[PDB]
Amino acid sequence: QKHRVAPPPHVPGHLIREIDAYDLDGLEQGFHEAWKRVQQPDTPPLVWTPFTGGHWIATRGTLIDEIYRSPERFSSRVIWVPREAGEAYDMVPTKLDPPEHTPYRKAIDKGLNLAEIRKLEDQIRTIAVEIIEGFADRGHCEFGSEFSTVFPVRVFLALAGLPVEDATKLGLLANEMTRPSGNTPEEQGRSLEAANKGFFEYVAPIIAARRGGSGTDLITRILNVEIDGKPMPDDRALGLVSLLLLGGLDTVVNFLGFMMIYLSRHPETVAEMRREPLKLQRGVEELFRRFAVVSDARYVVSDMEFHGTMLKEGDLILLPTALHGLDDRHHDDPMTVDLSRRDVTHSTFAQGPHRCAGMHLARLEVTVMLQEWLARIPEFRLKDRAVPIYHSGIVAAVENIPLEWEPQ
Ligand code: HEM
Ligand SMILES: CC1(C)[C@H]2CC(=O)[C@]1(C)C[C@H]2O
Repeated sequence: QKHRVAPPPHVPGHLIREIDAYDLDGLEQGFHEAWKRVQQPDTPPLVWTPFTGGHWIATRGTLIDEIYRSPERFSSRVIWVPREAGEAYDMVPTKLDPPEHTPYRKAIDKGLNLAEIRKLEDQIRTIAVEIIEGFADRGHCEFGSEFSTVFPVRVFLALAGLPVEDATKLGLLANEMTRPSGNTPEEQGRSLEAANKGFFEYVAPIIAARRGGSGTDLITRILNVEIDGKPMPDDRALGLVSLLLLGGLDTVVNFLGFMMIYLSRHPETVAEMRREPLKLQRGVEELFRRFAVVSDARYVVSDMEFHGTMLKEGDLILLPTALHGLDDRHHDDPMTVDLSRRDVTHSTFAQGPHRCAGMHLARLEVTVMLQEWLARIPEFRLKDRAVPIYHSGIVAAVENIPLEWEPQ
């Protein structure tokens, strides 16, 4: 049973579209495919759905890019739908606009900048190799449970100086953050609230212990960056460390599954990567263009007209980042991975002040994964008649990816 809200007076009927971000029409055929259905050749750049509490959806790449770049007009004070979940959401600095956002992003960048990330390459590689060598000779694996949900999680927990045995409870919190349970805005609000509380509970003692700490881990490094010449307050720290865990554990995991499904169905593309190692390295960004997973929102700051549509202060606009990288108006044949594509522009990492702090880590993880995978499992296919199971929400997910190959 679908929960509908009535449209507010300023939304005209001709812009209404019944789109459910948490269970997209056509989702069974794929998350990206399902979002692509929304983007028909004549659909308005902004449409409004009565589902998920009622909100706008930007349907074209340049709107998504522009909105992300314009925090003075589109605020991060709510970035989740439904509104109830967005209001309960308590992560730092994603809830902040500049200038409040700025010193916290600086602190994060101390830990996640490209030069710091580069130092991590061999640890990441070691982790990838160990996992791959566990099944490489077997000739088959369930990629989701045996790799994609394992590799990035071990990478991040090691980097964060946390026990790997916490992976399960943290993954469960992550699920209810990005894909909250419930068939009602209030239910989803409550699911998110409880998940966000679980993160704060887990994170509090770690913060207490590592303040002024000597540890070399990501959390200690970032925690002890001063904010305006003072220790980071408790309220902000809780939201900050929770966000690190959330990004580190429930992004790359999902990205990898979508990517691998595609690769397993395009052996020519895999062959190219194999034969030209530089095509692989330089081609990773094209993968990020093609396999966006995040759909989040911004809060309309003032009554305005935007791309010919009237918006009211407080309106939420969902930004399905897949609709930038896959916009046929930005990229010819957007659904094909072309490793040589010169223009790979996308909003997979969003834009503006909040542009993904973890993007260097994400790029390295994927680059290393592909290098060590192809070295040991050069050819592979999706099992005959296998059907991956897809989930849509603030972050997309996919499971059931049985791969098969002839051991080399
Ligand atoms: C496939 C990989 C990833 C994707 C697609 C992705 C996507 C995004 C997006 C779209 C945003 C902007 C959210 C918004 O403000 O509306 C973001 C921000 C952020 N991400 Fe990533 N992310 C990925 C990996 C990571 C990783 C591994 C981390 C490690 C901690 C991370 C940490 C962060 C942080 C801390 C922010 C907030 C930055 C700020 O508000 O200034 N991300 N990410
Ligand atoms: C939307 C995000 C992917 C982004 C901000 C969030 O809350 C995430 C779920 C983790 C971080 O990387």
